[PDB]
This record gives sequence, structure tokens and C-alpha cells, in this order.
Amino acid sequence: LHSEIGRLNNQSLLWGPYRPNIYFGTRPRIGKSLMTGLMWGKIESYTDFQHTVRYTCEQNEGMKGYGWDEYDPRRGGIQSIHDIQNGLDITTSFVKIPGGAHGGSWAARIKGTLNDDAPKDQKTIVVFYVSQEGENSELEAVPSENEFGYEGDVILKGRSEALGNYKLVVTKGKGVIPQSDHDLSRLRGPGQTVVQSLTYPDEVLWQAKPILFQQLKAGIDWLVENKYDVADPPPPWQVYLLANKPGSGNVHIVQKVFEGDFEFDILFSSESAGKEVTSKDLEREVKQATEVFGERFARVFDLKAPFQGDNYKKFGKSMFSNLIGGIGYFYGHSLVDRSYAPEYDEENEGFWEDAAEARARHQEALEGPYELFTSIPSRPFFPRGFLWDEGFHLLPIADWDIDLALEIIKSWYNLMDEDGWIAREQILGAEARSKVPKEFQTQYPHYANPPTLFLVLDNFVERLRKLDETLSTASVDNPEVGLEYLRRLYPLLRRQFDWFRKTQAGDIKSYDREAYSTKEAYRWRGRTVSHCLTSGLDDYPRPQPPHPGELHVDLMSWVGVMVKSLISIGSLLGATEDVEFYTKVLDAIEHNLDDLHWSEKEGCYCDATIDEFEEHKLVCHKGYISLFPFLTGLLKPDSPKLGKLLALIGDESELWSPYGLRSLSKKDEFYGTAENYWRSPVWININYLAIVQLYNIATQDGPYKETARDLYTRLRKNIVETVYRNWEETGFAWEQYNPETGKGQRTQHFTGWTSLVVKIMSGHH
Ligand SMILES: O=[N+]([O-])c1cc(-c2ccnc(N3CCOCC3)n2)ccc1NCCCCCCN1C[C@H](O)[C@@H](O)[C@H](O)[C@H]1CO
Repeated sequence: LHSEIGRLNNQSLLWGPYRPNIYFGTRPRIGKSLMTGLMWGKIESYTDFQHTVRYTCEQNEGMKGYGWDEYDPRRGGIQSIHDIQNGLDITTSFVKIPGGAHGGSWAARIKGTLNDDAPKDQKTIVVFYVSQEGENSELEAVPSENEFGYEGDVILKGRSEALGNYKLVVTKGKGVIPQSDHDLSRLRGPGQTVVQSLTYPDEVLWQAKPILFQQLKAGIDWLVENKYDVADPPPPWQVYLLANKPGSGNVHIVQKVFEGDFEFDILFSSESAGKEVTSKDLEREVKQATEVFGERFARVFDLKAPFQGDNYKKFGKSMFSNLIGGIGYFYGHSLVDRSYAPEYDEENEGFWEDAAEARARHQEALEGPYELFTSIPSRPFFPRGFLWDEGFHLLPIADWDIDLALEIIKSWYNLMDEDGWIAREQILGAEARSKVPKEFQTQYPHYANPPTLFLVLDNFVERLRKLDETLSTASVDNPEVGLEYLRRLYPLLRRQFDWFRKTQAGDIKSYDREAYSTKEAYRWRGRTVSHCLTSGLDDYPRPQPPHPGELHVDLMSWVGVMVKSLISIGSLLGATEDVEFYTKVLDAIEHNLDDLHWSEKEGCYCDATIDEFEEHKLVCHKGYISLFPFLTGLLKPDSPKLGKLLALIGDESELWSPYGLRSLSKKDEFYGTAENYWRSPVWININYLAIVQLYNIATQDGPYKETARDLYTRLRKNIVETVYRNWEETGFAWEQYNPETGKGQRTQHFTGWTSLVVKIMSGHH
């Protein structure tokens, strides 16, 4: 029955607009298969279209905003795009229609409305680009009746082992098609939909922009060769209209030119499903998806006071939809240094210079291929899987669709190598690499990242203890199913736990270090003079200089998170030998957190280092790091150390701003210095952890119940209102928020863990 649920999930989730790196395109969760993408741009001159054309996501002055208004990966959704440069408000509606044996069918409506500013007679070029990778698969444009192109719909017939037979139709559409009175029209037609059918080696099919332009360039060269010149030039939009040449190939370019508003449909009909998809089906299925989205939202994200109003609902729907709508399918090779150079052990003083020298050996090589199905932080800036981010992303996604979350967890765990390592940044394939400078592609098998995916696992476990509708919760509703999923995943969790302890070990025994346990001590590998990227808090201040004797309290706390989850999951699976080992490790971390990391003088946890005199030293920098045992849920509700942490948390002159908790205290010598990334701004992911832990203490007997209740109330409100106020004014989720001004700063479109705000509003943790 677990096998059955699995197959049903695969069939449910196979198709999606799973190319979040581009404004709009679709691909199935198959590495080498059929992909589509949308391009559009105004044309006002003979040279502007290369500059106006839109394809890959960006964010600059020329784009007001864009995002999913509604989205569920099993059903589809609606995206809106506000393009200032091209004076167009665009909507792309995508819908899935289950049926047959190849993952069902789907349809999209693309609608473009000129805004008030655009010339009413604007010409907009629109391209639907279709490619298919695979050795024995085929795709063919059925030729038109007419001489120069298409008066009606464009029909592509294709086949592959993965998809069986299928047809993909690009409908005629509605809107004015400009007509040219030029002599050229006798050879190219007056103006009509055209198709070019081409083949390139499969591995370059993703390069849609270059492939299109090469065809446009061939067209213009033809004009030059055939005496079309500046004495009497055809209009721009006709100069840039491809000569129709439909056929067989692994690339199909479908081009339309419109004057004024336009719309057209794409209908993907899986042959194994019977009757083909129509535009009427599309309109009906779109109406249905919205009603279903609306109903699940009200149930799953029931916003509590004071955020129950419609403004907050719309805010919540926007934040949530952008998060789950960023889900992508990525496929390809990664760049990995598999030298395990000894310099990477970082055992000596000055280790960063040694590590730099090893990296300058450039032993890294491509490996894989790998696939990943994941949500992402940022469509415009880094549309790809990041390990600790995904733990935050799946917290709301799991609420919505636990089976989906587990699907993504499984996807990530399927990347884990033999040692227990998952690269913290997944850059899969040439297309993904294109967005990343080569110096930054290389992953290192000694680099960890927080195991936040365990948090998602923990929520699943408590839920396990206490058709698309049904599928979304199958793995909790059917406890046999849920448990089997854990059984299969459990060894990889255990492997990762072990990997952390082998590779991210700190050094107690080698120094004058007294502690309850001789084993429990941790140090993030990969630190440079100013950074610790692997911890996730890039430039939070750390002992200077970095040192093999460093110990990092955040990392120890993450191991505490892991072992607690392992206790839970081990228990469920009856792994008694494992549970008793975990039990002893937890007990040990509890004591060693105090013995190595507690500062009585400072009233908080500190990282530790080793003196010029070879003695243990605490290095306190009051901020997120300082609160880690509390953020990760390792402290008892009665703990006096907790009470001291609550005092720091609530203290306005340290961490507490009107807009959330500051990453670093205003009193810290490093406040607002250098790049000031994690040295003052308010970050939603860590504020979320604080909020959840305050609420835990607030809903339980203890000395700090009321304090925590008050801090919960205020921090929830502060965080929510800051993110809302910024969304209201700018339309964006931001990466972080200014604690002086409350302004969003760093990157826009960060959905992204900022979207946690929807779960904060929902409450009842
Ligand atoms: O590579 N870019 O395209 C790129 C572009 C821009 C940017 C900004 C404004 N404008 C422009 N313009 C137009 C576009 O191009 C450039 C010019 N660009 C900024 C950054 C990047 N890439 C940096 C990749 C590293 C991201 C780590 C983020 N997080 C760090 C957290 O600290 C960590 O915890 C967490 O896990 C991760 C993940 O969330």
C-alpha cells in the first residue's frame, strides 16, 4: 500500500511549471524529456527586441513585480507579471488534468494586456519554445494549409518512452495580428503565426534565447542577401518574423506577433488519457483550481488575530503561493572537488591559507547526473536548492501537503553520498550553472549546512502520532505508509548524523578543556577570516582569528536537534540499540552546551576558541548565535539560563527592535560593520524559530510562562507587520529587514524563508 501511494504521488506530481528560473515554462520530473518556455517583448525598432525580450527571471527598474497569485503543484495555478519595460500586464494560468498512464495532461492560458502607458498599437513578439531531449523520441509540427504560416492552431505531435504519444497545441489566440503591405509579404506572407522546427545536440536545447536569435539573425541575413535594404525596409516586426518552416526536430519555435492585447492557449493532451484537452476544459479546470485553493487555504492557513482581515489573507496567499510556486525540477551534473585534500581537514593554525592552496589545485570535476525536486529561495537571483533554506521552506509547504514535503525531503536525501554528505547548494546541469560564476560552483564534501530538514521531519512525526485532497495527506492518514517512509529514510538520517560527528568534530582532548563529555564538541569546517558560510550566517562574527580549536554553539545545537529527531524516529521503528546511543549523546550535549559554551558573566551562550596561551576562551557576540540552544528547543522551560536568554531577547538595547530581533546586538563591536549581512538586519527564519519557542514556553506551566507569552505576542506581531507593510508598499518579500527603518533590503522575491510569515500568522504551533 506504500508502493501504491508512491505510484499515485508520482502520477500526481509529474507535470508542473517546474522551471522557476524562467517567467513561464513547463517540464515533467524527468531529466531528459519535453520542456516548454515563454518569451515576449515589444518591438519598436530594428534593434530593440534583443533588449526587450523576456525569458529568464530578473528584477530591476523595468519589472514592477511578478509572482504566483495561487498555486498548488498537483493542480496548477495563476501567475501575474507586471512588465514596465514592455508596458504589459501578463497572466499565465496553468492547469493539470489527470488521466492515462503518463502523468496526465495540462493546459496554459497566456494573456497579455497593455498597461495605460503603452502605445495602444504596440507590437509585441510572443514565442512559445518547445524542446525534447531523448535518443528515440520524436516531435513534429503538422504543416499548415496556408502558404506562409498558420491562420489557425499549431499542432505538435510527439512520442517518447516517458510520455507515450501526446499532442501539444498552441491555439490561434485572440488579438490583432498586424499586416505588412511591403513587397516582402509576397515571399514571407503579410503576417501570421509561424513555426520553425530544428534540431541541435540535446545538451544545448535549454539555450532558447541564443537558439531563437540565431534564427532571427539568419532571417535578417536573408533580407540583406535578397536586396531588402534601408531604401525601402519592411517594418521591424516583419523583419523579426521567422520564415515558416515546420517539420521534425527536437526544437520547435512557435512565434506570433500581436498589436494591442492578446491571449492564446497551450493544450497538452496525453494520448493515453482519451479525449484531448480543449480550451473549454482549460477554463473550467482553472475555475475549479481556484475554488479548491481557496478552501484549502482557509482550513490550513486560518489566520489568527490580529491578522484575520482580508488584507492579511491576501498577503498570506501571496507569500504562500510564491513559496510553493517556486518548486522546481533540476537535472544534470554538479561540480565537486573530490580530492579530499588534507588541507581540508583544517587541523593547523592558518588553515584557511592551506585550504585556499588546495582549492587552487582545481581538482574539481563534473559528476552525476543528479536530479532534485525542491522549492528555492529566489527566482531572479538564485533559483536552486539550498540545504538549510529548504528546511524552512517545507514548514509551510508541509502544512499544505505533507506528502509533497516528504517527496521533497526524499528528493534531497537521494543526493546523499556514501559518506553522509549532501552539497549545501545544488547547481544541477548547464542551465543551472549558467546563473552562477564558475568560482562559486564548486561544492566541497567537507562543507556542512544546518540540518533544518529534521524540523520538517519532527512536524511529520507529531502528525503521525496524533483524490488530490486525499493524496496530500496519505502518508499521515495511513500510519503504515508514514512509518515505511521513515523506515527507508532513517538510515540516511543516521548516516548524516554520523557524517556530522566525523567531519565537523571539534577538539576537547587536545587542550586544557574540562567538560562532562569528552566527545561532544563541534566546529563548522570551511571558515575564512571574515566568514562562516557553512553555518548559514555568512558574516556573523566568530573568534578571531579562526582556529582549529574553535567550537561553535550553533553547530552543537544543530546536532542536538538531529539526535532528538533520531530518538523520535528510532523509537517509532523500535531501533532500541540506536535509541540508547542517542539518549547518551543528547544527555552529553546538554551538559557540554553549558560546560563549553555558557557564559555566566555575559548571561548567554558563546562560541569558544583557544587563546594565545593555549587556554579555552569564550568569545561572546550577543545575537542569534547566543540564543541557539533556545532557538533549537534544547532548554528546559524552567531553566534559569533560558530566563537570562529571554531577558536578552526582550532587551531593546541589545536584540529587540520594533521590527523583530536583530541578528547582532547594537552593543556588539561588530554591529553594522563590513557587509553587515548577519550583523544587524532582521531575518525571518531565525525570528520564526524564536517565535515558535516563545509560544512553546507560553503554553506550558513554568516561571517564564507570562514573559514568553508577552514576547510571543509582540514578536509575532512585529515580524508579521514588518513583512506585510513592506509587501504592501513594494509588492515583495525581502531577504531581510532593516531594524532601524523597518525597510526590506537585500534581494526582493525572497520566497524563500520570508514566506514563513504565513505560518506565523496561522499560529497554534
Ligand atoms: O548570482 N546572482 O545572480 C546574484 C545576484 C544578486 C543581485 C542582487 C541585486 N541585483 C543583482 N543584479 C541582477 C542579477 O545579477 C546580478 C546583478 N544581483 C545577489 C546575489 C546573487 N548570488 C549570490 C548567491 C548566494 C546566495 C546565498 C543566499 N543565501 C545566503 C544566506 O546567508 C544563506 O543563509 C542562505 O542559505 C543563502 C540562500 O538563501
